[PDB]
Amino acid sequence: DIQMTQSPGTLSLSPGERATLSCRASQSVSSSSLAWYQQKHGQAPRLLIYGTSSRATGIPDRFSGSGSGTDFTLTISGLEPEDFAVYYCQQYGSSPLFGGGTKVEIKRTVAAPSVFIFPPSDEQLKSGTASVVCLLNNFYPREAKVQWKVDNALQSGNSQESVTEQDSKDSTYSLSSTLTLSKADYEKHKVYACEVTHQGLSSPVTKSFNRGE
Amino acid sequence: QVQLVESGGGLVQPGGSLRLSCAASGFTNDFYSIAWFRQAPGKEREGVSWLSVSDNTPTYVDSVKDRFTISRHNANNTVYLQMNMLKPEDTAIYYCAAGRFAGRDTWPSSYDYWGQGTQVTVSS
Amino acid sequence: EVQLLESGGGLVQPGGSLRLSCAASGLTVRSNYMNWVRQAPGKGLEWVSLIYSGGSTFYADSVKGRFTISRHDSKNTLYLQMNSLRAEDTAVYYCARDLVVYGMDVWGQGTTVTVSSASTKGPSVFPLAPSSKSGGTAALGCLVKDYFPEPVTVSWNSGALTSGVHTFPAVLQSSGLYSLSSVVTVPSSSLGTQTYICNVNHKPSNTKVDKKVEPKSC
Amino acid sequence: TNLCPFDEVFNATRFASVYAWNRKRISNCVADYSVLYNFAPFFAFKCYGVSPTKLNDLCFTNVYADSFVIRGNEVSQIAPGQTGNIADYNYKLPDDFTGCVIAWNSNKLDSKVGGNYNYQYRLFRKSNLKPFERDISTEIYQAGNKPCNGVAGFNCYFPLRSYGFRPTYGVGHQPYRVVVLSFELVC
Ligand SMILES: *[C@@H]1O[C@H](CO[C@@H]2O[C@@H](C)[C@@H](O)[C@@H](O)[C@@H]2O)[C@@H](O)[C@H](O)[C@H]1NC(C)=O
Repeated sequence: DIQMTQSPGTLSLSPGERATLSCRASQSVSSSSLAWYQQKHGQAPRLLIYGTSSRATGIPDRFSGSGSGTDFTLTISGLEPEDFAVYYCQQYGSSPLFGGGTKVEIKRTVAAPSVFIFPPSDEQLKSGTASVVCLLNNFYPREAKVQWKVDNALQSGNSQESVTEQDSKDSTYSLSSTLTLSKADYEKHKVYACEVTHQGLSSPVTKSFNRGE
Repeated sequence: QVQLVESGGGLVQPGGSLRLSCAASGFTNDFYSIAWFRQAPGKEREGVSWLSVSDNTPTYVDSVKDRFTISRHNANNTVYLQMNMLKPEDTAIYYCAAGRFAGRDTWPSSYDYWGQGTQVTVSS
Repeated sequence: EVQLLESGGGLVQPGGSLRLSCAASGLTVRSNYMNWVRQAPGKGLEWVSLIYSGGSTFYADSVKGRFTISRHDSKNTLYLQMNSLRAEDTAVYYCARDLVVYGMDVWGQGTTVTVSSASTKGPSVFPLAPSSKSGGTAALGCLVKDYFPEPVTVSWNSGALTSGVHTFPAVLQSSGLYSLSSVVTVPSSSLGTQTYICNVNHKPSNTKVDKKVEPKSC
Repeated sequence: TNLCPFDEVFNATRFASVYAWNRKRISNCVADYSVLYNFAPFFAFKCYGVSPTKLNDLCFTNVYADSFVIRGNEVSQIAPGQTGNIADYNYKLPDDFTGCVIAWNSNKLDSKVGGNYNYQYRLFRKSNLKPFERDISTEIYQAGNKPCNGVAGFNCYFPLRSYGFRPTYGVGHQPYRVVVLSFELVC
């Protein structure tokens, strides 16, 4: 069996910079049997390059490919806004095989997140469940750590996260985390808090509320 | 319904012995062949020994020619691989393979049935 | 335009069947290598099945024995028959014409397959209000919780409020129901002067809800 | 009686492309087949409908010796019941095939620094070949409803492609020389 490894998993560059994307094959294969694809978020893939270096019909001049044997490379000479997407390489054996893919994101200066905590609504409590939401708004880079503390006890196993795509205007990310408890378990505690650690924060920021206040 | 049960394997010092077995069951006749493949941690899956069951003909690669011995006991329908004078170069995961033909092939893609695979290590 | 038009995706319970279709326009399915490539939520592309123009079929190990690729020449349509569907089969399925040495040049728009035991259920919309305690920017939102299946659509003030709105990807809860939130950051001055209403639409359940979000009063 | 000219087949300087596979009709000669099976440089020696060590004790009307060059990970396609690019569009064996398939790595002969583009294979074909059918047509393959008129373009592709064997490719993409011996009912 052959394996296609793409590195890095995520590439952070500014518009107009030179992007180099690596695609490694576990076995030395001919250059005619490798292709590159592009996939913007929410869209279907499209053929960028076939046969290692041949540019697909309609693909702009700035896209080029090279390599042979085990190491192949897609190069974007000057990134345009529409070029920030996910790129997949694909090798032809007895059947097609895709690499893991490489996301090319927009690099900007570090922006700290704005943290908000939301107690459960009185409407939801009548159902029997309590959802506490923690909002991380407009931060960069994407790596952020949310920690739920209930009565200063670190909570693990009852929270889920969701991150937006990079913003079209400020190129930031936003995160939403939901802590779910039963109404009975929710009433057994007082202080609900989410602590946020991020590169833009010199010390972890904590937003909290006391139940029934 | 062809099932290859392979067992054996372990750790031995340079020069020690080790026997692998592969109980082939489900075949309707004797027209098949057994192959022993091995796979170093980073390398590929290479054949080392073959046995064409219908005509009882063994084949060994040169690096194990005077050291390995492939054989089949017709009673329990099992093919054995007696590995003597083991060297550190023999360290790999060893697989049992079966193909619907009378002969031998170096390609794993030529064999349709496989054993679970077992680790064989030779100490430095 | 040379296209590949896909349909047949839907909701399948684990162990059930589903047949996808891929109607070509601009190329002959009978005369081409044709592929099915899927993409699980948030993961990469995975080749699934291939059919030669000569009839030979090939399948990924993860779908062997369960999937079957086929075509109807008279309808110029490619098909993927999926049996014994599992939860990990949930993905967006694409069909593509394969030129091998020239790559897969034509791609379908995709059709979504969701394997779940959940039944269609409308969401509950709860307000996300700022606790009674307040910088320069305030944040409020709507919690669209416990619905199935995807998707929901959330607008603010009937589409008149778009700047600063973040509608998050939904998360699949352990109950099998989806849940997402939609937030919007406004200047803290306009909390007591501007009314904020989120409009949640869940077409599969005929659920239209308008939720006014207000600061909670003690 | 003289020996069969297997030397001319196995040790030939150049082999044929798989789409234009060569065939050598063998008759009026004696052949030691068990010596062929004991030849270790034969990386593959798979027989169907017959055990290899039994060939020396049988007679047949004619033996056909087909030879060509394919890539490494295509050797598995040279067998009865196989599917894929080679088995379907280049060289197909019947399901009731009686004979042996012989293959060995020929990287030192058929690979070339910079690429050896003389060996070709058919990539585009409308239907599968019949067993033992040799198709050498180079007509532009029509992939859509518009005719090609012998001109390449979109949905109009030349049917053959070169392997471009290089010595630094892996064994899966290195050249392998194949000799298929079919027995028709030489001893
Ligand atoms: C094919 O050739 C094998 C080895 O060839 C040897 O070297 C070449 C250069 C010649 O000098 C040849 O006479 C030598 O034997 C043989 O061992 C083998 O028998 C040959 N194949 C057949 C079918 O005879």
